[PDB]
Amino acid sequence: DDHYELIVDGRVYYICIVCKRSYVCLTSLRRHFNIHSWEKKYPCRYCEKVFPLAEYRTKHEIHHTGERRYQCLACGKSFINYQFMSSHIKSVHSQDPSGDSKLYRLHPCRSLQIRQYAYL
DNA sequence: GTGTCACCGCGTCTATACG
DNA sequence: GTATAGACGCGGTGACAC
Ligand SMILES: [Zn+2]
Ligand SMILES: [Zn+2]
Ligand SMILES: [Zn+2]
Repeated sequence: DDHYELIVDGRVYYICIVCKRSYVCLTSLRRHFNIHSWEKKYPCRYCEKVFPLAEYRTKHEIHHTGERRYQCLACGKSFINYQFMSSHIKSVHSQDPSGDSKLYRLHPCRSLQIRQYAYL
């Protein structure tokens, strides 16, 4: 439980006492600070292998599962994550997923128990 | 030098606290 | 019912591992 604040013309920043990275949101600092702290543990439910960040465990765990939640809408081809989905659409369809319109679908996560977004 | 993926702003979910 | 906290899922780019 420590960090320090830094104020530049209005904007407040939060600096990590250990490694001194900056953060616009205290939330993000707390989440990061664990890398040092290890106050919380996020063990994989499939191997004895532990993560310092919830989300780090999640992508690891979807990986065990093989679920392919990202679907290219141009051709139906599915993918395990954003990164591979985006490489596909860019290199095969010469389009940018972040650009302007929806080129993919992100299916709800069905293969394990995580939070489920009412918009997904 | 540069292509890949770790990192963090952002937002939306759940939980506690009302009165 | 709203308010505020705490947790963490998601995108997607630029820092840095190769
Ligand atoms: Zn740090
Ligand atoms: Zn595992
Ligand atoms: Zn496609």
